[PDB]
Amino acid sequence: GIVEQCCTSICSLYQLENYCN
Amino acid sequence: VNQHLCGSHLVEALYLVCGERGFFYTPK
Ligand SMILES: COC(=O)c1ccc(O)cc1
Ligand SMILES: [Cl-]
Ligand SMILES: [Zn+2]
Repeated sequence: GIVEQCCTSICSLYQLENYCN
Repeated sequence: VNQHLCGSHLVEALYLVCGERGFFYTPK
């Protein structure tokens, strides 16, 4: 999930927080 | 684009963002 979205396009800190515990 | 090389950057990004909350990283 994080692969396709944060590798093909640049993910913000806001988008990356969705993958935290 | 290489996902394994990219994966190396995301785990560092997640470390910074998640801090103390941690995270689970499953490459598959
Ligand atoms: C240290 O920041 C990164 O390496 C990074 C890589 C991919 C992203 O989608 C976002 C940040
Ligand atoms: Cl790279
Ligand atoms: Zn690199």
